[PDB]
Amino acid sequence: GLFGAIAGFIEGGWTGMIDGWYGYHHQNEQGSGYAADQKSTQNAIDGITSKVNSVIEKMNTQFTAVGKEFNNLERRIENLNKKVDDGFLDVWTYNAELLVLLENERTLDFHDSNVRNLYEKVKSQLRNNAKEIGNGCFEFYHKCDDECMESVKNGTYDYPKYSEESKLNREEI
Amino acid sequence: GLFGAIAGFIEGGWTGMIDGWYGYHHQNEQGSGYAADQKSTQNAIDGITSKVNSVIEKMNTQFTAVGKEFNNLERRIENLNKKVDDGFLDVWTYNAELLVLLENERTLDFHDSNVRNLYEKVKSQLRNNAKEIGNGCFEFYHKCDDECMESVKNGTYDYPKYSEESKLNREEI
Amino acid sequence: GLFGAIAGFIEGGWTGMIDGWYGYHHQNEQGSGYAADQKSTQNAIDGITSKVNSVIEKMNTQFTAVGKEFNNLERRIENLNKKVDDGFLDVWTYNAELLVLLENERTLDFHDSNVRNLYEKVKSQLRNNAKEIGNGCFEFYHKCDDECMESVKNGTYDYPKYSEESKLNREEI
Amino acid sequence: DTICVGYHANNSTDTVDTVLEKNVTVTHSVNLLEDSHNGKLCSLNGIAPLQLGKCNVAGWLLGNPECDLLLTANSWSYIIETSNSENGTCYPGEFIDYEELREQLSSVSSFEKFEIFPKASSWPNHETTKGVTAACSYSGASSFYRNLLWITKKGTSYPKLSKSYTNNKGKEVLVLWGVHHPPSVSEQQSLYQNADAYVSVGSSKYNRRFAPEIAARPKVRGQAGRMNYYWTLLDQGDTITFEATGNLIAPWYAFALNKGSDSGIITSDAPVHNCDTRCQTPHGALNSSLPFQNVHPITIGECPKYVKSTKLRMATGLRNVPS
Amino acid sequence: DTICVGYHANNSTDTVDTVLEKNVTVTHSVNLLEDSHNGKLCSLNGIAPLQLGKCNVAGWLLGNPECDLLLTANSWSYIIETSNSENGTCYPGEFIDYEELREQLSSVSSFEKFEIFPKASSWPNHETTKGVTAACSYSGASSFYRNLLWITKKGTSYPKLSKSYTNNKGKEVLVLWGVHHPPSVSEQQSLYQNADAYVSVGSSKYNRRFAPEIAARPKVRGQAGRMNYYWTLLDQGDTITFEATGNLIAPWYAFALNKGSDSGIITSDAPVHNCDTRCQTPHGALNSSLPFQNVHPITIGECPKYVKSTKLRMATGLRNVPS
Amino acid sequence: DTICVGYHANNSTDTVDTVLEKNVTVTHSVNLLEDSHNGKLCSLNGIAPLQLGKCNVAGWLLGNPECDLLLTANSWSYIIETSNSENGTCYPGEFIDYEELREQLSSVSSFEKFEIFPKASSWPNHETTKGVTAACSYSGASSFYRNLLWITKKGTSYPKLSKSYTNNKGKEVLVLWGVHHPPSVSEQQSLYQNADAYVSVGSSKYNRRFAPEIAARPKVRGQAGRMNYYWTLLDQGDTITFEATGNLIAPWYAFALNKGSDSGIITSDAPVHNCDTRCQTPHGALNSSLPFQNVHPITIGECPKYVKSTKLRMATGLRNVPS
Ligand SMILES: *[C@@H]1O[C@H](CO)[C@@H](O[C@@H]2O[C@H](CO)[C@@H](O[C@@H]3O[C@H](CO[C@H]4O[C@H](CO)[C@@H](O)[C@H](O)[C@@H]4O)[C@@H](O)[C@H](O[C@H]4O[C@H](CO)[C@@H](O)[C@H](O)[C@@H]4O)[C@@H]3O)[C@H](O)[C@H]2NC(C)=O)[C@H](O)[C@H]1NC(C)=O
Ligand SMILES: *[C@@H]1O[C@H](CO)[C@@H](O[C@@H]2O[C@H](CO)[C@@H](O[C@@H]3O[C@H](CO[C@H]4O[C@H](CO)[C@@H](O)[C@H](O)[C@@H]4O)[C@@H](O)[C@H](O[C@H]4O[C@H](CO)[C@@H](O)[C@H](O)[C@@H]4O)[C@@H]3O)[C@H](O)[C@H]2NC(C)=O)[C@H](O)[C@H]1NC(C)=O
Ligand SMILES: *[C@@H]1O[C@H](CO)[C@@H](O[C@@H]2O[C@H](CO)[C@@H](O[C@@H]3O[C@H](CO[C@H]4O[C@H](CO)[C@@H](O)[C@H](O)[C@@H]4O)[C@@H](O)[C@H](O[C@H]4O[C@H](CO)[C@@H](O)[C@H](O)[C@@H]4O)[C@@H]3O)[C@H](O)[C@H]2NC(C)=O)[C@H](O)[C@H]1NC(C)=O
Ligand SMILES: *[C@@H]1O[C@H](CO)[C@@H](O[C@@H]2O[C@H](CO)[C@@H](O[C@@H]3O[C@H](CO)[C@@H](O)[C@H](O)[C@@H]3O)[C@H](O)[C@H]2NC(C)=O)[C@H](O)[C@H]1NC(C)=O
Ligand SMILES: *[C@@H]1O[C@H](CO)[C@@H](O[C@@H]2O[C@H](CO)[C@@H](O[C@@H]3O[C@H](CO)[C@@H](O)[C@H](O)[C@@H]3O)[C@H](O)[C@H]2NC(C)=O)[C@H](O)[C@H]1NC(C)=O
Ligand SMILES: *[C@@H]1O[C@H](CO)[C@@H](O[C@@H]2O[C@H](CO)[C@@H](O[C@@H]3O[C@H](CO)[C@@H](O)[C@H](O)[C@@H]3O)[C@H](O)[C@H]2NC(C)=O)[C@H](O)[C@H]1NC(C)=O
Ligand SMILES: *[C@@H]1O[C@H](CO[C@@H]2O[C@@H](C)[C@@H](O)[C@@H](O)[C@@H]2O)[C@@H](O[C@@H]2O[C@H](CO)[C@@H](O)[C@H](O)[C@H]2NC(C)=O)[C@H](O)[C@H]1NC(C)=O
Ligand SMILES: *[C@@H]1O[C@H](CO[C@@H]2O[C@@H](C)[C@@H](O)[C@@H](O)[C@@H]2O)[C@@H](O[C@@H]2O[C@H](CO)[C@@H](O)[C@H](O)[C@H]2NC(C)=O)[C@H](O)[C@H]1NC(C)=O
Ligand SMILES: *[C@@H]1O[C@H](CO[C@@H]2O[C@@H](C)[C@@H](O)[C@@H](O)[C@@H]2O)[C@@H](O[C@@H]2O[C@H](CO)[C@@H](O)[C@H](O)[C@H]2NC(C)=O)[C@H](O)[C@H]1NC(C)=O
Ligand SMILES: *[C@@H]1O[C@H](CO)[C@@H](O[C@@H]2O[C@H](CO)[C@@H](O)[C@H](O)[C@H]2NC(C)=O)[C@H](O)[C@H]1NC(C)=O
Ligand SMILES: *[C@@H]1O[C@H](CO)[C@@H](O[C@@H]2O[C@H](CO)[C@@H](O)[C@H](O)[C@H]2NC(C)=O)[C@H](O)[C@H]1NC(C)=O
Ligand SMILES: *[C@@H]1O[C@H](CO)[C@@H](O[C@@H]2O[C@H](CO)[C@@H](O)[C@H](O)[C@H]2NC(C)=O)[C@H](O)[C@H]1NC(C)=O
Ligand SMILES: *[C@@H]1O[C@H](CO)[C@@H](O[C@@H]2O[C@H](CO)[C@@H](O)[C@H](O)[C@H]2NC(C)=O)[C@H](O)[C@H]1NC(C)=O
Ligand SMILES: *[C@@H]1O[C@H](CO)[C@@H](O[C@@H]2O[C@H](CO)[C@@H](O)[C@H](O)[C@H]2NC(C)=O)[C@H](O)[C@H]1NC(C)=O
Repeated sequence: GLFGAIAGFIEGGWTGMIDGWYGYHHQNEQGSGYAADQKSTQNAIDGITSKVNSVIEKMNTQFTAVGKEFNNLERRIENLNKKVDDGFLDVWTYNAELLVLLENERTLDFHDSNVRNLYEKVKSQLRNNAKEIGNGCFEFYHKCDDECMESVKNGTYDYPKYSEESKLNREEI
Repeated sequence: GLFGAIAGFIEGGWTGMIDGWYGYHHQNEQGSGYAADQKSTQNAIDGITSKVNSVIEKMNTQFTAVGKEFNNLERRIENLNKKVDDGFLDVWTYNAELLVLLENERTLDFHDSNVRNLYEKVKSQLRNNAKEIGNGCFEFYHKCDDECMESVKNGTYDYPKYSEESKLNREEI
Repeated sequence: GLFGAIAGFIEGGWTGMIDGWYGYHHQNEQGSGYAADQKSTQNAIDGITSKVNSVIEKMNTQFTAVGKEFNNLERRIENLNKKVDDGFLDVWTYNAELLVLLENERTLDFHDSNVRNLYEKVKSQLRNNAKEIGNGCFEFYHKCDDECMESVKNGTYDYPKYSEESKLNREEI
Repeated sequence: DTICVGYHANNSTDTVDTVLEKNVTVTHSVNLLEDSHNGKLCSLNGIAPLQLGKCNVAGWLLGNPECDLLLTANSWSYIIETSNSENGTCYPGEFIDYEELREQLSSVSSFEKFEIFPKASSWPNHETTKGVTAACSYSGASSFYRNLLWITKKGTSYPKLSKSYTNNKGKEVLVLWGVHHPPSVSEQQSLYQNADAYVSVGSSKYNRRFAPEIAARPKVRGQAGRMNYYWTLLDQGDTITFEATGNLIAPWYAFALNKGSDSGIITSDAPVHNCDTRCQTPHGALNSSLPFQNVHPITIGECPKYVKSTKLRMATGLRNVPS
Repeated sequence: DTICVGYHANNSTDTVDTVLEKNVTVTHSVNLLEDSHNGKLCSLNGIAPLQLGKCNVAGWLLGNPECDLLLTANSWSYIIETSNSENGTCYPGEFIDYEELREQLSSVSSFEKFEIFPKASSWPNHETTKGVTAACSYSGASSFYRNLLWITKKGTSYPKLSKSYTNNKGKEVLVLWGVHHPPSVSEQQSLYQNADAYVSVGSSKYNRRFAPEIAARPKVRGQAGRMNYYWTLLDQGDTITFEATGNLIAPWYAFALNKGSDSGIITSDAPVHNCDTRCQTPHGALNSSLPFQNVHPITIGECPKYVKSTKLRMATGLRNVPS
Repeated sequence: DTICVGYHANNSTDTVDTVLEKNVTVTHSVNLLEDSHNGKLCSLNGIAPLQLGKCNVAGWLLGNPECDLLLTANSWSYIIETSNSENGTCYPGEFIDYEELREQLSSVSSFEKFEIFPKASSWPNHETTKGVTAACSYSGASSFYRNLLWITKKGTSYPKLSKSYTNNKGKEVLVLWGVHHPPSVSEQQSLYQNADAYVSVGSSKYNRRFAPEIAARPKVRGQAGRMNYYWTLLDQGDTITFEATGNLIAPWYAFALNKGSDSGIITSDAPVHNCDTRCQTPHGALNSSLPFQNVHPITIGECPKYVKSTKLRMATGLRNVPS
């Protein structure tokens, strides 16, 4: 279930970003961006942690398994013992490899879903401004400082404060 | 694969809704809403029913398993028997727990996908009217009775009937 | 995880399309469409091929399994042998059936995701033109030949070439 | 006017464990694991089970005189031993191949107990009523088993013994016997008056020549001698021959068998009632349809399958998010 | 002008079962389970299998004179028994450790049958040609086995018998012998003229002292006596010694062994042809590459894996939705 | 001004295999499989293991005089055999039920070796110091075992032998003995002066009457006779009785047992050091917490679980896509 975000419409990754997994890059009048989003990455860390711990928990630990001995008139019992051991070994190696493959699929799809959800969350609160272009970028018809940037990073935007000026600018373009 | 609908942009659930799993809430001139959608919930009920029945079907029922007896010169056979029983018990308990966990993941994602699909289905037939806001709500530029409500609930809207009046209203706003 | 494309907003399939799995249908001044998209179908073929080969690879091949013989004073060993064989047979048939069911779910969701991603990829490069309608169809405000068709099929559109004429046409409508 | 879209909420409290989160609250769910059982042992499919009581399987088949009450039992579903069952072999010794006999008994559904060798007619040479030990005592008196027969001399004489029996019942016949050996040569000569002796058993696929062994050994239940026990299945047809010198514990009752599998030797001491089920454990009975089971791994019937977990709640519904 | 986007449709009818729905119609799919087999028994990797015909394994090794046609067979891939194979031990008795010998034969690929004790030279004291039973009859006449040798007296005399054999072939040698015992003491004295007798076999890790047992028993195939059979593997080096009084069935042919595993004693009666495969069942042969198999669980070769299902169609493609 | 949204990139190179693609490069991952082990055999939970050295288990219990150095060992965690351990039974024969004794030894944690029958006091009729073979040689001289005792005549006389022993130690006692038989009747009469002889062992649940067998056989280690060995567990209470004519290898040391499970007879030859672990293999020791293991399938302790793969890297993070 490729959600289309990672290596999709968003082209590549960020080396300069250090702190979290998912963040922003603001480019107003002063300074540049590369600020993480510590709210959506914490849920991801908790989910992956509880995933790995559960995978460790569902497996057990074997106790003392020591080989037995048979003479030359108990061949049937020896072949039966060898069959039992080989069977259980094959069953467990199959379970382990299959579990690892499916878990890797689901965790990559999980990160993809997180990025798409964060993009939709930004677009939902920026209603008709900012004219989204290219690899997940906006434009901001109205001009605003670092305060509106931090506002968008919080999840509160108070859209009727910046409505009419952005409307006039969108119309005059 | 969190689709972003349940506990996402749609905030909470409805206690007052009784009949189905997925429905609407209409707020025109007379009365209030809380009407279910008996078309999309029936497919969900059939899917979950055929899921649970399949999970019951793939397991079998054990027949008479009675313990055996050994004397004090057949210790090897007794240890072999105990090993076989413990091995099979561990394999089956692993299979059961792992199946339950993965099935729970997939059914929650299934309900999430259903809600997002229903939202997209409404938005697709309401083309440029109604100015979608907040937690999956519309506005209806044109004023219409319970008949247009029931029309939207059916899946037919005849958009060119209400086009020009809504266009005039959208322009005069 | 039904993505809503196959038997969703896109209603049915195409019989006339021959070459690939996912394609287009262009309806300009000369000729009709039914041209495949050889870039997105190749990744699908490679994914499904590496899926089937992996499923074949994770299973093994049994060697010589020949039945044993016991007299009328070794009933316990015979019952133990029968128990071991029946147990392993049940474990493997369970694994096989369960693997096939889950793999079928995931491959159908994979094709659904591919179709939705291709639709989004077209819509992303057709910014404000073409007024998308119905089961994944566009309109092209500006009139263009087979060259713009082949351009859209490549993934390059040079939107500022056709901007102002389409803007004038959209306004005069 | 709005057509706000939303999902269903409920006031349920049943939680479901998933991979990425624990204790998720789901609106509707379904159980898949059994816990409850009535602490009773009912009859599986109408036929009542045979409770041995204070009796071992060997004690029941040899006819230990403490185990008299189940003298006339010939039909069961499964055999119950208790934790107090200790009256096996009263005279001390060894029941050879006792476990194989239990595995043969785990497939037989009924009996027909009959006379092979009638006590008053078949032995007109030896004494048949003056030989009995005091270790197997019964109400003060000294009684032997109820299915075997001790053989003594008749007035300082012991003729060579030979007796055969053919099979004419269509079913398989389970034959038991014993071989006694005393601790001293004086006891050997006092009971049998043969320095060397043997017994020999032959049918077609069983053939053995038993000789006694005489050695001093410490006493169990106040007896210094020993006794070994043996069993053989016949077929419809072939005949058995006993040929003895001075050492035979002759059979006196047989058992005709009947097939019909899926029996057991469940060991528990929960009481017996007369309901009807399709699944039976040593802890109790089970009545359900869920695919998993948690009571006990040793089952008789068509029982649900045993795992070793405590919770298998499976979610069928939405995440309960009250607004 | 439009650039309508759509997916592929087809007119296929192959259905695929998934979790949420049954019988889904998919455009392209792939099979993963085998059903077909040619009802023949071909030769695995060039070497033809050895068909016993109306012969048991014991009958083949002892050299039962009905089993004459396979007198010169010394190479196989796997051994075939039919449902009509009943000519095992002609003279009645018991082949001791018959199943362990089959498990040893399931690892040997060829033979070299040779004389241990030459019949005309090694026995210049006893008679070697006047002792033969009529139960093992052959075309009216009375013949014994083809690999063993009966021993009788030579004119009211029986010297003490002792004979040894060393191993100088590098391979393991499989040695068979027998011990006869009559039903009566009169027959014992008439054949052997020894009230007590023994045989004794010793090498380094095998050592036993056999004594006969004499008892009356009902006859099988019109013979009241019995005979027991025995087998021993030697090594490169160590020597075997036979030492007998009046009870020896002397060996007359051995078998040098050769390793090379993965053999079997498949029991079927489908006919034998001369194609070449890599997988063999009792029902037939298999030629495939799919990971699952449904024909039969008992296989010889590098066979695909056995499950107990009827359909494992795996979907590689879209949902076929014709518009 | 823009609020471009993006994900994290890194310069890691660790690849992760998934279903639809191989060798995917992931930013962060975690290992789940063990490879590393120190090639040493440390002491499990403080208690040092007992290394047999050039000694077999039978050689250690019988007291083979080459195995003198471990004469005073009475505590272990697990028993180590090497690939050079060959000094088992010095005098040639057969240790009957040698594998069951190993399975009993796999549950015992300590010993108390003591005198049952004191050599200087318990035998005032026979000779106790003039009977010793030369096959079990030690520094040129001829010595017997260190736990058993040969019995010879005392001047052309052999009284009937009988001796008993009671148990008063609360623990189980492991008793060994032997039965010798010569190749010739002349050697039998020269050592014992009894044409017929027996030994007999009886406690309560063990009872056997051994008779010698005399037959010529090829010699091993320059000895044509044979010797059989036997072992029996007693209980707190019941007494054992030996009663012999001319064939007894009398016990001279016992072993009081102590429970405490999870021991083993690991066979390796990696050196022994004195660290402390919780998991031990024949290849080495393991110190980890990962759920899967790849070193060796035969383990002692609380070890991680054995599979047969080479890579189980599990992805916890994003696809590393450098721009
Ligand atoms: C079926 O199995 C039941 C038990 O489930 C048997 O009944 C038991 O029989 C045993 C053996 O007879 C009894 O144990 C012994 O009892 C002897 C006499 O009884 C009295 O004395 C003892 C202790 O001195 C008391 O416990 C008991 O209450 C009585 O007051 C004792 O003498 C035995 O002890 C010792 O002495 C003898 C003789 O010197 C020695 O051989 C022993 O080694 C030991 O040192 C011993 O305690 C047991 O008590 C009985 N139990 C019951 C419930 O009564 C049935 O007899 C058996 N059925 C058949 C067919 O016999
Ligand atoms: C290899 O195995 C085959 C079978 O696979 C053997 O051939 C069979 O040999 C048995 C034993 O000899 C035969 O069974 C018996 O046949 C006797 C005589 O044959 C005639 O009579 C019977 C019935 O009266 C007919 O079925 C048959 O067609 C003949 O007309 C019978 O006398 C036997 O019956 C009874 O009498 C005897 C003597 O009193 C008793 O001992 C028996 O208990 C029984 O009451 C019995 O029916 C069998 O028929 C043969 N089958 C075939 C196919 O010919 C081979 O001989 C054996 N190979 C070797 C090495 O011997
Ligand atoms: C513990 O186990 C060790 C081995 O792990 C034993 O030591 C070995 O003892 C065996 C048996 O004595 C030895 O093998 C034999 O050695 C005999 C004499 O030694 C010399 O000659 C041989 C070869 O001729 C050389 O290999 C060796 O280096 C010496 O120079 C040989 O005579 C034997 O060969 C043959 O002759 C005899 C007599 O005719 C025949 O019985 C045999 O069948 C054979 O044909 C044989 O080679 C072995 O060499 C010893 N090994 C070591 C390491 O010294 C311990 O003795 C045993 N512990 C106890 C309790 O005894
Ligand atoms: C989420 O985002 C908003 C948007 O930035 C945060 O609100 C801002 O918080 C600062 C903190 O001081 C406020 O500054 C205040 O300024 C006045 C003078 O104007 C001064 O008297 C106060 O002492 C304080 O310094 C700022 O006004 C406020 N937002 C604006 C610009 O209106 C908010 O904190 C973030 N967290 C929350 C609560 O969601
Ligand atoms: C799906 O939704 C539509 C929209 O409501 C349903 O159509 C409506 O059905 C009613 C049923 O009576 C129609 O009423 C009719 O009114 C006329 C008088 O105007 C009368 O002569 C008829 O006897 C009937 O009462 C109504 O007109 C019609 N829709 C409108 C308002 O145009 C429809 O039934 C739903 N189901 C289907 C078929 O999709
Ligand atoms: C992806 O799509 C574009 C859009 O069609 C392809 O570009 C077109 O390629 C043709 C190939 O000849 C160009 O034609 C050229 O015409 C001039 C005369 O105008 C002539 O001198 C050249 O020899 C050649 O015939 C065409 O101009 C060009 N696109 C346009 C219309 O600007 C492109 O090839 C596709 N592949 C790539 C590289 O992405
Ligand atoms: C998950 O919940 C179980 C049970 O707790 C119930 O469900 C919780 C979500 C919450 O609603 C509780 O009030 C409910 O009682 C927890 O298991 C128990 O945890 C408590 C500590 O809270 C402990 O004292 C009990 O012994 C535990 N019982 C058993 C049998 O495990 C469990 O810890 C929760 N897991 C989490 C939150 O990680
Ligand atoms: C699923 O289909 C199988 C086979 O039926 C075929 O596929 C169906 C979708 C439809 O196209 C049928 O016309 C095809 O024949 C069904 O299995 C058979 O069902 C019929 C009753 O319809 C019964 O008589 C047969 O005995 C069944 N055969 C076997 C071997 O099962 C199956 O019932 C369908 N499952 C559903 C629809 O739930
Ligand atoms: C997947 O990779 C492994 C290892 O190769 C590494 O990872 C690759 C993606 C690439 O970065 C290589 O440069 C790295 O070395 C491959 O396994 C090895 O493949 C080579 C041939 O390239 C072969 O010579 C080695 O013997 C292989 N080693 C082992 C132990 O398998 C593997 O082939 C790659 N699988 C693919 C690409 O399908
Ligand atoms: C939560 O609300 C539900 C509503 O169904 C309660 O269910 C009903 O509660 C009423 C109270 O009078 C009972 O009479 C009904 O029997 C209940 N079910 C019905 C409709 O038959 C539910 O009990 C409430 N919560 C709890 C604690 O269960
Ligand atoms: C076993 O369980 C069933 C229910 O699973 C019990 O039968 C029910 O009895 C009640 C009261 O008579 C009825 O209302 C239900 O209709 C019954 N259910 C069914 C499916 O029969 C039954 O009593 C329990 N005991 C036995 C032996 O059946
Ligand atoms: C459904 O249509 C397909 C189209 O490929 C049919 O396949 C071809 O049908 C023609 C009819 O003349 C045959 O000549 C071809 O051999 C078929 N395959 C090809 C192209 O080689 C298909 O047969 C039709 N449906 C069925 C029932 O299979
Ligand atoms: C076994 O199956 C293979 C096919 O899997 C058969 O070989 C094919 O024979 C046909 C006709 O000669 C050829 O067109 C194919 O190229 C062959 N395929 C392969 C892969 O060889 C074969 O005949 C069957 N029998 C044996 C014993 O191989
Ligand atoms: C890739 O870049 C990372 C950045 O973390 C390197 O990690 C650090 O590299 C510096 C170079 O001076 C070391 O001093 C640090 O110790 C490394 N980690 C830290 C921050 O402690 C990383 O080494 C680079 N790639 C490789 C080949 O590992």
